[PDB]
Amino acid sequence: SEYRVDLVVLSEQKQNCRFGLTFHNLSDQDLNSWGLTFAFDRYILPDSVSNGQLTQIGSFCTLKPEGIVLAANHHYYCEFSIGSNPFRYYSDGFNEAMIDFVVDGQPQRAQVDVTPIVLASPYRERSDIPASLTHAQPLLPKPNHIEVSDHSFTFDEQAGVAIYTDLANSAKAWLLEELQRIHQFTLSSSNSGKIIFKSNPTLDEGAYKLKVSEESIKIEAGSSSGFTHACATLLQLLKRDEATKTMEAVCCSIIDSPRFRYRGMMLDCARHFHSVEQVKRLINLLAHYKLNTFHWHLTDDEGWRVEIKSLPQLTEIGAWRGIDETIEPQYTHLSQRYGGFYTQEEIRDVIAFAEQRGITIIPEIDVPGHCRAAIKSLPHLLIEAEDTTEYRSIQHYNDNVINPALPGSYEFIDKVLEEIAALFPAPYVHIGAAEVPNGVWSKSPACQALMEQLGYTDYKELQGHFLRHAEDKLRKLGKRMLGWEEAQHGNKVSKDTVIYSWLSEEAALNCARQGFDVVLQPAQTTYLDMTQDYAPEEPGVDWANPLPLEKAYNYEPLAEVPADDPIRKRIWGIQTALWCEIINNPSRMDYMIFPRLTAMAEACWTEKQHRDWTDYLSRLKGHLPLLDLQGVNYRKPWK
Repeated sequence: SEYRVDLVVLSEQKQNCRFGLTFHNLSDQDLNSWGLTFAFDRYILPDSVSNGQLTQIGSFCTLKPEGIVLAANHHYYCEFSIGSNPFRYYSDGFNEAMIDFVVDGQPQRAQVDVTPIVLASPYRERSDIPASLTHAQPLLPKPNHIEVSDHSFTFDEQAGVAIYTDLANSAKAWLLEELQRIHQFTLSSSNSGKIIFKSNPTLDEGAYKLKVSEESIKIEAGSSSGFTHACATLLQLLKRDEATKTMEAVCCSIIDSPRFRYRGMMLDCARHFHSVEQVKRLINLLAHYKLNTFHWHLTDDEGWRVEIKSLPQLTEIGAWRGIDETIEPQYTHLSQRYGGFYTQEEIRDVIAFAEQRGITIIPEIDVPGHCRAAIKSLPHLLIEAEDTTEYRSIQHYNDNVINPALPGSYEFIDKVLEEIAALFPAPYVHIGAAEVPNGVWSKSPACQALMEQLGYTDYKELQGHFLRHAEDKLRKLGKRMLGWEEAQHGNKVSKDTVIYSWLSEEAALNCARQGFDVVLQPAQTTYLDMTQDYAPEEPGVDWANPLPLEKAYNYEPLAEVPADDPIRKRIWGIQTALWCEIINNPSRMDYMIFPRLTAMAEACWTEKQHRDWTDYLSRLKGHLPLLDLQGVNYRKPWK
């Protein structure tokens, strides 16, 4: 509280915002050779800074004042501008701030209090959730066919679990595990049990049958995944009485199968590191809503989270950022050394944990862009001293793109991919393949040489060169390559590369028609980092737009496509993603993920005909006490 910085919006016009920064020395003694540092997500226009010199590396901004001295009880004021529509949220302000100064002959540092930004144009409107009845069967996702009867089945801890297929072993263990964890309710193996797992080979992958009778529960499935799905439904269907030590399930016949094969969630671990325990906790939660894929975003500009034993610098340098680290801090934790990584022993532990819930893990290694952390960890391999090329990434980096003319770039990727491929049993690896900043490599001697050797005229074609290498390496390693939206354009990758389409549904279907299998993860409606309401106090970002629960539920993928259309074979399925630029703890993560995850699950699992916003809300209301028992800090829809 000695130091405070106030940010105020001064003017908002077409694609321009001007700000007033006022720094207050509230200490009793002067500041000499002082400098201000803060975290800001927007590109500050350098020609707009009015009283100082501002440097910006990603989110990390340092403002050097004009004068060497600011007196005690005095204020320093500086203006800047950005290219932006009006700020709507307080999170659009500075996340954190600090100062550096010299007391006598020694350098010092102090945290600065960041006042919430004074917004000019917050939203007046608010998303409204209607009052809702509690549905008796609070099932998310809603099964594609369920029929109910008046009678119900009551059973105690000695009902016994009978299993007549080795296919149901995994799912059975998980059911018993969760019943213990959540409800403290212990079930045991019994050849003569009332709860029965039975094989039915006529049922397709993921499909199951759940019949509850007055004195038994019978589960039927053709696959291990089907049995898990049935167990997820069962966990939601059960009601426990506290006065007794019993469980109840309404009599019903459930016949159910997944609408899409791929049903995914992606967690950004590069921007902020989340613990193994947090990842495990989330993975288990994903299985409750019958998702089958966890996409682990392990690498980006702001962190490298996966141990590569042959290149230990990637974790030793690249898993940490800070003032005293090589990599500058980003977003939060400006004052300390921030970071973390997953060891390969831990990663194997998470893989096996995921496997027990039917979750496949897909790893992502980002090239050629989004590679700042790698580059700073391996300057000897990855930097070209001679290259003077001036570029800027969409995330305000000028030094974060891999060089396809350096042999060390190929050494690095080959070693990383070898160790990732060996470590991750899923036959897939995601490579990023985001479009590089325009102009990149254009003044690189090594690239200019490679361009003449290759016979290319445009430096953008070097992305394909590097990416075709990565695809072939992965092929020899037994893996199919996955990439983001922009990989499809130019000739960069084969038609074997699975494209994760974020742009739009029509662009995705356009990609399918070119021969690529595609995953649907549109930014307009699947990005859980988006704010959940128009209130300025809501945490999140809104660059795509706000994503209130209703907009999330309205997402009906392939609604206009006919059922007999052959393009449906190109559609692997759907993913929802949590980017973590401003999400650095479990509590916030839960708040942003839930409840919208349940709407995303229903989009991947349930057919549009059984989808209904009113019905969904009743089922969600009935589901909330189960999330309460688990201590999930979801955003309360009824306030």
